[PDB]
Amino acid sequence: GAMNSSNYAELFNNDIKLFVDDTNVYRVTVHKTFEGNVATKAINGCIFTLNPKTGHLFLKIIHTSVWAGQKRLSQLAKWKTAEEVSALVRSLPKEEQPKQIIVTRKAMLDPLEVHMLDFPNIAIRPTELRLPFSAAMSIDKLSDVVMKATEPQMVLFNIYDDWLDRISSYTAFSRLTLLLRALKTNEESAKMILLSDPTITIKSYHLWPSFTDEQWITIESQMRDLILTEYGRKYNV
Amino acid sequence: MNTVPFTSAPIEVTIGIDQYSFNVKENQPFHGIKDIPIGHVHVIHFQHADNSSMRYGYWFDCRMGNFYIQYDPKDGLYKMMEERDGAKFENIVHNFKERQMMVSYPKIDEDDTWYNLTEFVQMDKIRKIVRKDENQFSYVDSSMTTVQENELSDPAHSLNYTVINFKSREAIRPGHEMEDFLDKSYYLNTVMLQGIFKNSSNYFGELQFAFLNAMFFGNYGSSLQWHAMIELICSSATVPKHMLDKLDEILYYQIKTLPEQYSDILLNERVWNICLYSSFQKNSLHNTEKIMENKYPELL
Ligand SMILES: CNCc1ccc(O)cc1
Repeated sequence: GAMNSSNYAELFNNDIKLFVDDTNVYRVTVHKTFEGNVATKAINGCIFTLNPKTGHLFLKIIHTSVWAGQKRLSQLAKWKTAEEVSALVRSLPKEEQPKQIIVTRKAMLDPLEVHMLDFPNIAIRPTELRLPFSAAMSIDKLSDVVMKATEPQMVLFNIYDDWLDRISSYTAFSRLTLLLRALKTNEESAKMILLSDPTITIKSYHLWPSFTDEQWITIESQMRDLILTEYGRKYNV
Repeated sequence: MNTVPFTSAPIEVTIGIDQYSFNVKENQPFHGIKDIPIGHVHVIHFQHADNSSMRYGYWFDCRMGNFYIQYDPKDGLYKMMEERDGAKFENIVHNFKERQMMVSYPKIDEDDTWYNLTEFVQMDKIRKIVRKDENQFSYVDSSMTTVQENELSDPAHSLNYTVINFKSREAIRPGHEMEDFLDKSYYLNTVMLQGIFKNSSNYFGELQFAFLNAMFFGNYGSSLQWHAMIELICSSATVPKHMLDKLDEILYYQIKTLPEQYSDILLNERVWNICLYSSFQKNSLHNTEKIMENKYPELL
């Protein structure tokens, strides 16, 4: 059934599962033509497929060439996402194939369910959670690799860097969703907070700064304060 | 014209024959139905005055033998039987007519309703859905489940309707994942029409049989089957033009005949709104669309 606040901790058990988020698959700019009509231009996108237990990310880069000559692109985007997730499962050894795939948007259920027809023991699940994975293109190294791509490409990352050397999956996912929540609500402030101190750097093989345990606590407090504030601004509370 | 005699009517029951039905009181002298039009299938069905659950009945065709009804007080229901002694059968029928204890199948000459409801229904196909090859007639009731239902328990009592599943191995070609799920013309024409049903008349026949089973017995898995076969056509972009025009007639008389107080459970909002208004075939069901709006604008 649907994933929600109650069955949240199921993410960190030892059943392999992946989150799939399709929000950044079909990305446009919207501009005016000479005649004054509005037109779109697609830019490169990505499927954000993530194992919440291990941090392994399978960033499938969607090159704008895939839309060329195609109609109803937003619908096609959902089928392409499923087509690529399918192929990713089929590329993995049997013992690494997920037992569940959780889609962040319910419109993905039917496309994934048809691409996975022959994979009847993999359960495709929706969710009631409001996960911030759209903000993934606010992570500089991810936005960079997507925008530079010249062809379809799969790039693998660990979205938790080395955190699991020291904290649990549960804690690591909570840090990740907090950081992405903040970047989503106010990217400029979120990014200021992360980089302010020029002496905390990001390893070449990492996505986030090499904070000590204490500095993560400060950071996480700052990201929480950011989020609450923006909410008062949104609703006047 | 043919006859179905009844030995007796020992328990109060409402008897139906096709779209007609009569109330019969406990131990009222009732001894059958006469003047039944030869040339179509027919259904004789029952609902006891005491147990308004379990509607049940028998599909039959008078050309396939001499059939009669007889109450069984052990099993507690009216059973259909075959008389093989043709002489002994003309005799009972004559003596019962002579005594005028039989109702006349009450057809208006202007009325083609039953023909329209049963145009493509064949007794031979019914006996493949309701498998019981020792009888020439077929028993159906409110509670029987379908093969597809059983897959998600006693197969002897199963409605072997043709299994339709839009998210199946059968429904989608490898590589046409998106095309076939949006445009079922492949499930419909190649896998079902040319593959399983062989032609549109057998397809239409099972569709019509499913509807009648839902209407007469409130058989829930028949309703499911009827809607599935409607949806498969309406969700195909490429349909023979002869099928579309006949479908509009088929659906029109089915909607026309439905009791008004049953549309709630018998009509699936989603399928109809998709068929009438969202599907490839929204424009091909002019009569079915006109009668649905003037009779059940609520569900829409
Ligand atoms: C490979 N995509 C799932 C699938 C769909 C249909 C089919 O006949 C086999 C497999």
